Amino acid sequence: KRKALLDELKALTAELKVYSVIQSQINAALSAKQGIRIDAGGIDLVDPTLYGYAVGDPRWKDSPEYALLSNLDTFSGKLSIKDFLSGSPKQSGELKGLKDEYPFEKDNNPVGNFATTVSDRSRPLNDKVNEKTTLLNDT
Amino acid sequence: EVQLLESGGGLVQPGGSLRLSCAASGFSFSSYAMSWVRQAPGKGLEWVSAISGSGGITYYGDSAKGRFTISRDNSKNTLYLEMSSLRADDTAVYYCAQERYCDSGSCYERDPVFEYWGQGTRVTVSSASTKGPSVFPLAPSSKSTSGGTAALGCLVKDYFPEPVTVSWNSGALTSGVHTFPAVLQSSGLYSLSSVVTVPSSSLGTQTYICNVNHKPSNTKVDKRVEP
Amino acid sequence: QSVLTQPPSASGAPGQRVTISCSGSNSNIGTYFVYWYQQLPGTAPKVLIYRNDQRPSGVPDRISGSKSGTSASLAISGLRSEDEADYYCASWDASLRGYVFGPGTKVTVLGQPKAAPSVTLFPPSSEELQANKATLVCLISDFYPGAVTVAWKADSSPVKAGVETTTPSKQSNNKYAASSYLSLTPEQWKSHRSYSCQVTHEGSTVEKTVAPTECS
Repeated sequence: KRKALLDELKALTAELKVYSVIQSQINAALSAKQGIRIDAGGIDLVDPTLYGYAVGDPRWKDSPEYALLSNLDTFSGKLSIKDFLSGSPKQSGELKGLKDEYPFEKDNNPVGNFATTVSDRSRPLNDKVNEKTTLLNDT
Repeated sequence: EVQLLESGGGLVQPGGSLRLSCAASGFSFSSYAMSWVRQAPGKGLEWVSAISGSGGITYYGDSAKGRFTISRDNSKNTLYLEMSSLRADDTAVYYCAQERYCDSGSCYERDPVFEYWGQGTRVTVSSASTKGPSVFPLAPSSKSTSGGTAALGCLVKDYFPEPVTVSWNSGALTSGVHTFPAVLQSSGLYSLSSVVTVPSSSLGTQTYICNVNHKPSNTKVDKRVEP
Repeated sequence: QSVLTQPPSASGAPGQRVTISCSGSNSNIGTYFVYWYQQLPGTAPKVLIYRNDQRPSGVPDRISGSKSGTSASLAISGLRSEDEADYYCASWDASLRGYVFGPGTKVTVLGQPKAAPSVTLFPPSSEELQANKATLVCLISDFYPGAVTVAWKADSSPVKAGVETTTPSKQSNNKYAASSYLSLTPEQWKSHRSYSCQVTHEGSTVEKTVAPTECS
């Protein structure tokens, strides 16, 4: 019939889950007065720690999360946050101007501005979620 | 010297579009986020867009239906806004600013307040038809006559564009005449006045007369004074 | 919650000290350390202060920033011509509270004495009324500070029909002068047989009137 909009929402949900896990590191790092890494000096996103450990049966390999990550133009068998943010294809559009390591250097203190920048691409996802969920709630 | 510098500004036309832009110098601006702000005559400041253009929908405010938005390139150390489908009201002045001062979080939403500003430029909807003035003089009341001073003048209202020249007495009076750089008003139009000063004993005694030229039409305009 | 206000309204001779201050609340003020704005005539707005009290890479620490609980504040010493300005204690937003950027505050370096205004009033003649073009007027001259402010009344009723309120002029003595014009039908003269006006200036406020019968 017309299910494709739900599948777009499964994608938006997985997209937001990945951002939410990243923000869950960010808020802890800030609260611990630590910096954060987006590059090959940081973590890789194509890892079962996004939910748990090992292959918890094929459900994780089958997930819209794993599918999207393994689909990316920037995916290589591996993918950093920098490669994910500057990655494609995805519903949010791409983010430019990325660095490498964001230091908790006191004054001008920039780690919150990276969090805010990820929040900036999260706003369109809330907007798209709001409209698409509204249209779905008119289904 | 450390500063920003703008480009793009001046004049625009209805239903079309144009760009404004800002560039940094003396500092390695490099990656710092940027926000846009407007000014108008006789007021301080207001929001035009936050951070990036994300606080910058193609519909203004949180909603008002006007097509304005942005682009960003701190690698070029320079960033941009576009203006389209104009009202008259989009005629104004504009500025941009960078983040800097922030520590320990402290604000716990966005940032501790932003920190440095550009120089900015005028924008004007340049379609208006030329229109000559209405002009009105003064003839002093006897309340002025303690200290014997004929300070008298005239008003020039609701005309477009500038500029103007003023003189008196068949144009034969020229010294001591004051000058008033014109200002735009909520009719959509320019306004100014003038004042000049002589002994009260000469009032109504001589050829006393307001003598004006509106230079965009070159029209001469005049009004007399009587005892 | 609506908690800031912009009241201090100061002026002082060159080189003097001045204290400048604004209200607020502990949801807000505890989250910041000082930054405010300055604006010369004919310019775009500019930087003042940072790092609790430090002035720019271009001006000395003539200023101290400060705060206390439900209030925010500043003071200055050795004041100069570049401090001739409107000042804004703002926070770069409008948000929900009544003040979040706010009106600013006129402040003046008194390089002249605080001379009080001259006032004189202009009802035209009936010989000017016979053209229908005639207009009722007030003139003010020879003052500082520049913030003179005026409000006409049709007898007792504050006006907006027929109103014009010109820019002031700097006089050839370089004091200010200012004037207002009220263009009206003869029926608006013959019905409101006088007009009255508020005329406000520093320590100098008055209310004054015109009638066509004074100048007929």
